[PDB]
Amino acid sequence: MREAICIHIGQAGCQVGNACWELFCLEHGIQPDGSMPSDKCIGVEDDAFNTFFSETGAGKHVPRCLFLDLEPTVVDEVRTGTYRQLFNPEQLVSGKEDAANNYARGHYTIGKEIVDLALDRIRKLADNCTGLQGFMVFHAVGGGTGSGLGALLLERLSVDYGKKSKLGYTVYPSPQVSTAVVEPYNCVLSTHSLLEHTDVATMLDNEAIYDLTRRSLDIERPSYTNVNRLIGQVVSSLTASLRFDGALNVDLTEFQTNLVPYPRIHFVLTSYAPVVSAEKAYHEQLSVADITNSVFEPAGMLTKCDPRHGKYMSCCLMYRGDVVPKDVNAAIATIKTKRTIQFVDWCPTGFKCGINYQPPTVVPGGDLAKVQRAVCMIANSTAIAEVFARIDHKFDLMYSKRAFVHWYVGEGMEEGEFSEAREDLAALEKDYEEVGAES
Amino acid sequence: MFHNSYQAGFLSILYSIGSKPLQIWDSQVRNGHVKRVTDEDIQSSVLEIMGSNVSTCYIVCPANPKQTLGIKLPFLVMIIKNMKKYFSFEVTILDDKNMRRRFRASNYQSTTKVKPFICTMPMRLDEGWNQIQFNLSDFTRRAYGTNYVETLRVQVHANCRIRRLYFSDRLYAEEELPPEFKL
Amino acid sequence: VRIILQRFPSWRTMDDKALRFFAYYTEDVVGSRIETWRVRKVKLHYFLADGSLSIVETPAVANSGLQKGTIVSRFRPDGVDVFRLCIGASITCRGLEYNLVDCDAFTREFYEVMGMPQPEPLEYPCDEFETS
Amino acid sequence: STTLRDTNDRTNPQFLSRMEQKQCSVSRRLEKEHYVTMSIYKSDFIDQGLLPELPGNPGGPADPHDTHTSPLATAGEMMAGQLTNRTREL
Amino acid sequence: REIVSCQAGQCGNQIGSKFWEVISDEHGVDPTGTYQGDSDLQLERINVYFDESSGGRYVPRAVLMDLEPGTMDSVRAGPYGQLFRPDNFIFGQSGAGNNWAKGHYTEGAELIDSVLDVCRKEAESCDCLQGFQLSHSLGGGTGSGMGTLLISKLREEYPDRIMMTFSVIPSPRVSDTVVEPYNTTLSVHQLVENSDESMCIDNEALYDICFRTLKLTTPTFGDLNHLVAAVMSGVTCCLRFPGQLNSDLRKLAVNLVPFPRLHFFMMGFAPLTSRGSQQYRGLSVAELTQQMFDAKNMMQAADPRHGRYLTASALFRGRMSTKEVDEQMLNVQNKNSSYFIEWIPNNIKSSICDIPPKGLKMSVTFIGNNTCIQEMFRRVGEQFTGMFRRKAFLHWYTGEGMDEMEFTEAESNMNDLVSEYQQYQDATV
Amino acid sequence: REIVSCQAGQCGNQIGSKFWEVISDEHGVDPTGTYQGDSDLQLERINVYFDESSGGRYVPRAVLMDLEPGTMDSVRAGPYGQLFRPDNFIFGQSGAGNNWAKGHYTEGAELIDSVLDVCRKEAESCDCLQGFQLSHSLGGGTGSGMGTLLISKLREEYPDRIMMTFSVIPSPRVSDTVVEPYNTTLSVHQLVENSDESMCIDNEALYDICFRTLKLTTPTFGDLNHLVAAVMSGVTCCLRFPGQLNSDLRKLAVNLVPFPRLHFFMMGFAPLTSRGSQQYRGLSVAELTQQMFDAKNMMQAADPRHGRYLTASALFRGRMSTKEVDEQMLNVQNKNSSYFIEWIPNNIKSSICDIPPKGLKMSVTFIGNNTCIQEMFRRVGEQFTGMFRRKAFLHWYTGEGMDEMEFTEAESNMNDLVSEYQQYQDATV
Amino acid sequence: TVTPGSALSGTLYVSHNTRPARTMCWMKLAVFTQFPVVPSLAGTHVQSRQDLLSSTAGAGTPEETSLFLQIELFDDECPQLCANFRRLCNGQSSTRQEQVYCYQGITPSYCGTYFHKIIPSYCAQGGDITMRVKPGGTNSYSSAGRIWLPDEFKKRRHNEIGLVSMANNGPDSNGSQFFITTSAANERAFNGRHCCIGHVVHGLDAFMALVAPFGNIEGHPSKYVVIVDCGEGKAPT
Ligand SMILES: Nc1nc2c(ncn2[C@@H]2O[C@H](COP(=O)(O)OP(=O)(O)OP(=O)(O)O)[C@@H](O)[C@H]2O)c(=O)[nH]1
Ligand SMILES: Nc1nc2c(ncn2[C@@H]2O[C@H](COP(=O)(O)OP(=O)(O)O)[C@@H](O)[C@H]2O)c(=O)[nH]1
Ligand SMILES: Nc1nc2c(ncn2[C@@H]2O[C@H](COP(=O)(O)OP(=O)(O)O)[C@@H](O)[C@H]2O)c(=O)[nH]1
Ligand SMILES: [Mg+2]
Repeated sequence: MREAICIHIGQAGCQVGNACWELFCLEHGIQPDGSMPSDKCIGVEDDAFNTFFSETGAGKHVPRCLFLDLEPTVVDEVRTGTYRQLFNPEQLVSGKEDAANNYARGHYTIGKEIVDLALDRIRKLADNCTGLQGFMVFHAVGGGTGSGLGALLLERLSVDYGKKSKLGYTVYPSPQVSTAVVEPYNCVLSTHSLLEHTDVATMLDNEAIYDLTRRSLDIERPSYTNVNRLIGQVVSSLTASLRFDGALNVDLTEFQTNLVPYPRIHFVLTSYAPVVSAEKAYHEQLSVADITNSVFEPAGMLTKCDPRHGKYMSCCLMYRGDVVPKDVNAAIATIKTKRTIQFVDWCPTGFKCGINYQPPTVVPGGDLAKVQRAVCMIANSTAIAEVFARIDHKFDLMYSKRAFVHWYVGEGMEEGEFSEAREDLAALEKDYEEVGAES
Repeated sequence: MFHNSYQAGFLSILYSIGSKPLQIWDSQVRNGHVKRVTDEDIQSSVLEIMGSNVSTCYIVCPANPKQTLGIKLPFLVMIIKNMKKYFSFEVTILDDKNMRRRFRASNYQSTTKVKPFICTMPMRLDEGWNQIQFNLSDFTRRAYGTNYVETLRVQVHANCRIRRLYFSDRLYAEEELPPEFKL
Repeated sequence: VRIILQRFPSWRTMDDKALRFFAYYTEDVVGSRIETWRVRKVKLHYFLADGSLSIVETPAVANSGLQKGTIVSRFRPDGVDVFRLCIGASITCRGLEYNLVDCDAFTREFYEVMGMPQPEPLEYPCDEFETS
Repeated sequence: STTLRDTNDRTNPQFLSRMEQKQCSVSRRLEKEHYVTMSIYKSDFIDQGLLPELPGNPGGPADPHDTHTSPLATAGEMMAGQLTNRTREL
Repeated sequence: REIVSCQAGQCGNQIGSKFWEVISDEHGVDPTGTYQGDSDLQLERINVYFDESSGGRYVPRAVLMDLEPGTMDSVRAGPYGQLFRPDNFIFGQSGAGNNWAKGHYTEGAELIDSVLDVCRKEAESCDCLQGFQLSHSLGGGTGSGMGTLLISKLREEYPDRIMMTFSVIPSPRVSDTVVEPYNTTLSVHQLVENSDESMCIDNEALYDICFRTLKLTTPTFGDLNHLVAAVMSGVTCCLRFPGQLNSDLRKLAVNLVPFPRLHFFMMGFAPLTSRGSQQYRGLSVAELTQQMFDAKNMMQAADPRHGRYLTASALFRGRMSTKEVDEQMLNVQNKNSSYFIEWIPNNIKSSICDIPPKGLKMSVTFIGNNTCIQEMFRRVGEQFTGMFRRKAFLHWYTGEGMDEMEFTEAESNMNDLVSEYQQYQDATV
Repeated sequence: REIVSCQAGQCGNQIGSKFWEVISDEHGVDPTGTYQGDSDLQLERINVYFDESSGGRYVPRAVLMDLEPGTMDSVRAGPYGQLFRPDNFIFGQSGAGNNWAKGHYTEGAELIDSVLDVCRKEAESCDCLQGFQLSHSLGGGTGSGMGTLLISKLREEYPDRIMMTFSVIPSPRVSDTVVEPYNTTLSVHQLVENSDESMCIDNEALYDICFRTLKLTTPTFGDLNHLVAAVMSGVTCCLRFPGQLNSDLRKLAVNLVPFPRLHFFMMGFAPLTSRGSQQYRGLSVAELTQQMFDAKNMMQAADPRHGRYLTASALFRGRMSTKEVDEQMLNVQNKNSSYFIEWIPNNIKSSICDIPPKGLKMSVTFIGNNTCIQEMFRRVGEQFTGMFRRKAFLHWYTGEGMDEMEFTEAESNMNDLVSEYQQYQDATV
Repeated sequence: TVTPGSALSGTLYVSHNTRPARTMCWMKLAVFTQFPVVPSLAGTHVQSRQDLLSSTAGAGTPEETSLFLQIELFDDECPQLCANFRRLCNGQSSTRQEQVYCYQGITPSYCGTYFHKIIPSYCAQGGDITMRVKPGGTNSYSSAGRIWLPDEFKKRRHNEIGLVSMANNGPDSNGSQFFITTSAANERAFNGRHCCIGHVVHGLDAFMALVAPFGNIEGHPSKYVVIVDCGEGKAPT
């Protein structure tokens, strides 16, 4: 019933999925052993878990997840971790040899020897599913396997399951920091699959989350744990509408149709608030208007981009907790009267707000504090043009001297595929320019 | 800017006879070069366009991005030499719904893919000098089922030997074709 | 709240800390074929933070013919408190009279800590459909 | 004597100052964890039920104001408006 | 994912001896082969280097190589020398005689077949071979000659496996061999054509580290071997232990080798603190990266100030934050953009392995493809040209059936590599 | 708001050692580098003078400076010898020869590169450096010459940071060196042109305090450095602990420097008393202020009465009422206003710190910019002329690379400072 | 302990859950003004039950031979961890195979362990069944042996003085070393990261007066305080 299948590709995807699944278990009162305690009764909902957890005959809940990673370290540490009983022995695929930070390696040499069994696992999940809403991909385009094998799984899913919803909550190379050097190559190459075979692609680059934790939470040494906790909070905020009963219930298709104006334009902004530490949480008047303003501000967002530099196209707001619709539209009216932001001319409405009743759940040992209300924005806007311009400028700088191209060529991709990638990014950029152009 | 100009028979947008033949062309060149050279095959000066990256090096008409061309002639004809390099061209046109659309053709393309705003298609050019027709109305109706109005922009990327770019309203045999147009 | 937190040192907030009770409501069935007086089984969630009661229908046999799920949303029933919640008691909400007769381990531990000894579960009345 | 041919306790807990204890709840957690000697997944992704319910370290005895008593946030309470009950009463 | 090691020559044999010593110490393995580690994670990926026996003894996947049996006995009976399998000790009767030609064409050729058999036996005994790591010195005869022969045969047999090599480049400052330029020139082209990634080691640079960074009164070749082993283990720490941002040999080669011939890397490590200042210095990641990028802690005798970084790799180990493993590299890039190539944005690759080296809260290993590495090749080429102009010491090589034109070919290949580094040092956008 | 200290010469090294003893006693720090104080206020701002290491040891932000290595073992033989970092101990093979010329131009210059490296590292180790501090004696070569060279370089590098300095002025009647006038003349103008604020110490003005106020039987250099450390800690008591009326080195400089060239101050500490008088003496704010403004409680030779106070500053420590910190200086302002010039009224900065030194419930330090500071300058100038007019001992300085025109310019600036401090005394409003 | 609820109720639940009764452990403490020449050898001898004066060479005359500490264990929340504590008090191994450390077999017991990190006004930690033969010392060993037992119920707050908790190397890593909190103000540091095994009910004043105050900030112990004899049940005398 309104279930979705989560698929985590790459190390970043696997860690993001770990955070998302611990958050989901906390939300549904599911112990790490995989079953709700008989002594305790959380009472969140009779069948809230049904979207993300499949029920067995022994009273045990198993996540509808697929941890697909081409190297054994992350999968084996997940196996040896606390959630060993929660996660299935299958659905937790490990590859023998890493993709070695190469889109060609993960898409043409190591990708095919594992995509068959990955699709088999996906089918063993889908046939169990009865009202499957869609697939939620979690990966990073900058990484080798997360780009290549992610792309392979995406177009195989598109050709197999038809027109099911595909939401890739994907981490992009950051504007200034970046782990790798072939990372621009991987991102630009994976943009193909994230364009044609992804219904919604969600920007989760690094420095935005990094600085958000830096000042909003005031943590001197936050890391991937905190970043993944924030990402999982965003994921839960988006999926709560289909999980629990809400004032304005919006399913994956329900909001992706309002978020995607044109087939190529699905890369979207991300912003969640209130994010606050325990010390500062119990001192502010956390109002719906205040949290909406904080979300709308260029500072407090999960993806490093400036909405002021671009043109807003369509924002989907996900309110959760004791939020009131009058507070929601009062905040909407105030932010529309505010001239700092601006919407594109051909989209006057530009707003899709949905309210759910269950507030964000506490993650003990984390950094979020207990909040009675929260809101997450998924905004399609022309601001992605500048970040994509930076990405393919780095791509052009690397490709002018044909550096690092031998690694990709030797792994089975033609030299012209890089030209394909550069052409596709240029076409997407001028598509954003066209949709932002005034009539 | 050709809205208030006669458009029948022929309308040349680029030819190497001129002293400064890039009057209405802007050369956005990065890691490349656009210059007038002499060809060994035809023993006449043509326009050499190269770049390590095909996307970064190109010539765009009109030079002003805000300005747009106004050619109604549905036939785009090019005289371009294939150097076995990565080459592409792009034609931005207007439809009957008054929203500009794009047709790009590249020699590194695999299959013809239609998009809401751009149709990407491949080319397989013969050895040596090539003379290429493009039926803008035919491609528009075949890809989009949409009526052709006029051409806003013509763009040619790196790795090309430009000799003549001209619009014509109909097929012109080599017999009818004016001597200044033939090779 | 002060005394409820004082008596439970390990507790910090009452959120998601409902009391799980087990009850049943009985209705006369006149146009049936096998039963004449049907017993429907419910699970009670009494969230203490909000003072809120929720009823969820739970059948017993696989071929019950009833619909499993929540029949009563979470809200505050009129005149229902922890003292009123007791085994062998009556809970009148939404026009339905539930015979509260069974509890859970956490709820019983809560009641003994408070000081009122919650009784033992008594029985579930045997309707004609169960013996079939 | 010569030819060419760490006595310390590496286990937690170690002394945390007055300011360090209030800081280490969320901020500077990596700095203030003296000897964890384990990976990140095993350090962070643990049994959440066993840890204290509220984020970080609570200041002292549980604050009653932490719990929410207002019924308005309830799902059924927002299903059924207040003036419907007012109509009942009138 | 398991890597198999080879040691060639006396220098390579002691390098491998100390490498295996530190590996066994970090994995909690006594010289008897038993396991006494302080963590469960030690046995998680011990199969990368150690193969279990019927009795539970751990045997290193090491193949040992030299014509002289003296250093073979030394490595066999060293403090940790009882770990190695006896049948991996392939030695000849007559030594290489400090001759590249003897080690590569006449005496090493008749012995290379057995070593190929041994490394095969060690290779298909592995579940999924990542590749080979060989350790040698280009100055010596058998370390350079038959080591290059073996890496060539390994490229022929296993093309896609990572062929890591640790070549100790001889220097005039610490020269103790008159045919070091000859052997080095004859070996660099083989290294270029037969190695996925090469790591150059300079005895003089290790010596400078020992005097100044470590303040050791009497440094020893054992101390040099320990310093080299500290990064030999740190390059595969990510392969052996979990971390926030893990990597492997190809995972870093793809980020450090923009072009096929640019696989020569300069070696750095951190932290390195003297005995008296160990308790005073505050081990913080900012200090780690500052000392890492510092030229004095660089155990490559190629000054980074005279070149431009093609690429860099920082394998950090310990409990640290992504804040300071990414922003520190970005800060270094920003304030040293003159030393970093423009057309390669963010020249630095970062990897995180959570398990730190024993006795250190955190550490980091540096792998740099900086263009300054060509100056040691320049000086060895100048020495080779000076010696080869008057054809000195040529008869020893030519009496082994090795042609005269091969020396000129080696000169040409080394000069091509040097100019290849130059062109990307001064290459602009 | 951090202060990084540097002690140069034998006098400077011993004074800094005793200063670190006093500061560690105030902050509850053992010689091994551990905190064991009974109050949290010590740890609140213990970072002003100390930096915590990985193991929790508090290393002083101190630099050790001398050309003669015979004192760098004495300083580590001091009670807090191992407290300092070992790398900050930077010395030379040969001493300064008691020569400003070779302490400033030949031997100090070749050694100052590592000095600047250490100072830069320690300064950037601080979050926000309030400034540098130096301790030295102008009568010698190492403290005067190379100390002033460090002062010049640190003004080159960090102009905005406050540069605190404690220079020991030699006196003829306590003299033990014949080139004291030369070194003092060559260093005083360096201090004038490079020191933010330069209060002076006279060994005579320490000895008379010991013999008359403290009634000590055998005063020693240890007692002298203890008296110096008194004010060295009192000047930053307000930085290190909270108070009812805060101040810092920059606030003191702003209040006590009316003109840029007038930054030579005069000091005193209260309470100070002997054994017998201590039981008879009644501690009070009035007693503290009367003692600090008394002439015999001063650590500069010249009498306050002869000159006139351009500005004064009283930093009190302990729990006291602001009534008697305002009214007592009101008294001393009115009762002998001849100390205080007229065009600047309300001449006395006041500051209160709530935390008195351990063992004392009430104390105060005094910093004064009187016009009597030029009296010992006149004395050392006369002694300089008596030797310079006959080119006495001038071959020593001229053979080290410097020339006579530096001596002439030092004399010129010396007399300029003397005239500035002289005629503002009798300037008419 | 647990009674399943009515199966025909339609859901699986626990009707009755009875917490286990709180159990009892006792230890005997010997304090020495000086340390023995070989603390590990002294600990092994005391574990082997030889005479205390002969076993502790160089420790001198014990200031107090008998200091009895009584610990009540919170077994309602710590089944496995307090079972480990009881087994270590009784010197009973939970595994059949014998643990060997540094080429010598070791028995799991506190009978030779000594308090090695006593931080005044913070806590006193000791109980390394290794006897700290190696310089650093290890927390890995427990009753089961080469096993880190998972943490359980970190909810107990550390207000009261005398709380005994397994001093961990991190989450889900509990061995043999236990620390007794020695002040009421360290709830901030001790909460959420250590499991409250039990609390001392007898000997609080003696532990506060003779063992706790000595030490330093790093935890170096000034007084050699050793568990000479430990067990379950009420303390003798
Ligand atoms: N948000 C977030 N991003 C991460 C996390 N871990 C890694 N990343 C980023 O995701 C990118 C891709 O991951 P990779 O390091 O390439 O790992 P991979 O995807 O398995 O690819 P390989 O390295 O070839 O194995 C990295 O460059 C990181 O910057 C994480 O935990 N959270
Ligand atoms: N770092 C290091 N260098 C060594 C060691 N042993 C020898 N060398 C260097 O290797 C060079 C001689 O190599 P050699 O032993 O003759 O190599 P072989 O002839 O191939 O066995 C000398 O210049 C030494 O500097 C060692 O243990 N460590
Ligand atoms: N107050 C004090 N004065 C000192 C000390 N050591 C030396 N002096 C004075 O400094 C003068 C000699 O300076 P010197 O130490 O040689 O300077 P240096 O050459 O820079 O080390 C003598 O006249 C002493 O009176 C000391 O520890 N305390
Ligand atoms: Mg990976």
